[PDB]
Amino acid sequence: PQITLWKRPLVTIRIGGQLKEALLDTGADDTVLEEMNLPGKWKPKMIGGIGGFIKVRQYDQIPIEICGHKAIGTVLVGPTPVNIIGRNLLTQIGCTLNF
Amino acid sequence: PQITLWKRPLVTIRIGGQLKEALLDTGADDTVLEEMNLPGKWKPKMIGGIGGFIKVRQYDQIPIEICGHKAIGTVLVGPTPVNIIGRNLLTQIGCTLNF
Ligand SMILES: Cc1c(O)cccc1C(=O)N[C@@H](CSc1ccccc1)[C@H](O)CN1C[C@H]2CCCC[C@H]2C[C@H]1C(=O)NC(C)(C)C
Repeated sequence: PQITLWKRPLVTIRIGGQLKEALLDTGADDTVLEEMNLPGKWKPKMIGGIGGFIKVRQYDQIPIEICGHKAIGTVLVGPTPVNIIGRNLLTQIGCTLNF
Repeated sequence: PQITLWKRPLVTIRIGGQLKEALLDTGADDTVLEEMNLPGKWKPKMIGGIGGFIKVRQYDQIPIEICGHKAIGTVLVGPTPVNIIGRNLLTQIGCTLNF
């Protein structure tokens, strides 16, 4: 599909077969999800945005479907107010910016 | 153009007759530029991101040419690691997400 930017580009994602609303974010290098108790090993990480750094848990090779398109890769979990789909997964679904 | 996301979507902007690199950021509502002088009145504002809130200066009605496309709108100036072109100006240049 084509998504305009009049509003926040929010789409449904599926992770663990669970559905969430998430922001398609070309300005994020990484995918960052709201606190969730995901199974498996993880590694501590820090990521910086506007305002400073937050601590996140890095989970690798996690399947996640974005607007019906399958993806698998690294997902960071931490205290974000919004689920963020970053470039690592946006490339996997063939997402582009066009003007 | 069509821009893929294997690298950060950085483009050259021209603002106040000066060239800068800025990030095309669909996850940002607002446009936020690194410390710089812009003419005209500004007002103090606060904006929030992943790491928390920052203080910015809000300049309204500011011409910016983004990768050859003209916008005139609100530009926030403050402590950011990267120049960010947000949805307020991405919409003006006809930018969409596509997959
Ligand atoms: C989440 C993330 C990563 O995993 C890796 C790199 C950057 C980011 C990141 O937070 N990037 C942001 C741009 S600000 C930015 C800061 C530093 C470097 C590059 C960009 C997001 O694209 C936009 N970001 C998306 C989103 C992040 C969660 C909080 C709510 C919004 C806040 C919004 C944002 O910050 N908007 C402003 C108007 C304040 C600019």
